[PDB]
Amino acid sequence: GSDGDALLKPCKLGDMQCLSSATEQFLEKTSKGIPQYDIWPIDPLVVTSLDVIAPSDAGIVIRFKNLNITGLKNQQISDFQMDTKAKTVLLKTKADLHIVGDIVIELTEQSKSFTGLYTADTNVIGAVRYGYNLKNDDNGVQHFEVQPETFTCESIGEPKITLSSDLSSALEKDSGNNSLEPDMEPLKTLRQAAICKIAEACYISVVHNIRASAKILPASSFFENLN
Ligand SMILES: COC(=O)/C=C(\C)CC/C=C(\C)CC[C@H]1OC1(C)C
Repeated sequence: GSDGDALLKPCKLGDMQCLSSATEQFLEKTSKGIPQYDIWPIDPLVVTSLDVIAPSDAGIVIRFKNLNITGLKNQQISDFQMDTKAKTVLLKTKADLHIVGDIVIELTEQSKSFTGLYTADTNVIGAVRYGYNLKNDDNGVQHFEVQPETFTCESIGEPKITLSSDLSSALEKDSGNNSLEPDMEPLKTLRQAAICKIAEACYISVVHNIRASAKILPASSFFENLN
């Protein structure tokens, strides 16, 4: 990652150009993850495993493994709302996410299981709501209180699903589509629950990074003035 000449800087409130630029840059640096700042990587982002249930029949269970998600550290903030009167910050991010890893299709109703490769590429637009407060740490420095954020999926643009020739063929042949339909289920979840779930997993990493960082730097570090 050829990005180490910057990580975080003071921005003005209401400036979607400064704030957004900060989240993009900071995320870009932490994208590699560094144990020196208690920051985990998120680009590329590998998932040792990712289970997801399908409401289609409450029996289809898709368990992904070693999922490679790239194209997030360079995301773009779609919207953001900062309220001091309520100390709340709701901002949504959108960017082309590329997932590449394993996928296990365990049918509880059909009493079967499958394993293959899963490759998806599409834009993921999700909204996150988290509170923000200002309190002096145990040293006397006004730190930044990062409340528990909340994931809120919005859209996924054009979900481009791409399963291995063995898996994709095993599904289309198991359902009778012969072309594995996108909205035929469990495929429906492979583009909805899959994308959404993945986004959440990554959101936890990015959030944690900022949390630990706020412990090393004050609030002013993020905004030129928050009081
Ligand atoms: C999802 O993106 C962010 O949280 C980052 C933004 C809006 C730009 C940089 C500013 C912060 C991380 C400060 C937000 C506030 O939650 C604290 C306490 C970190």
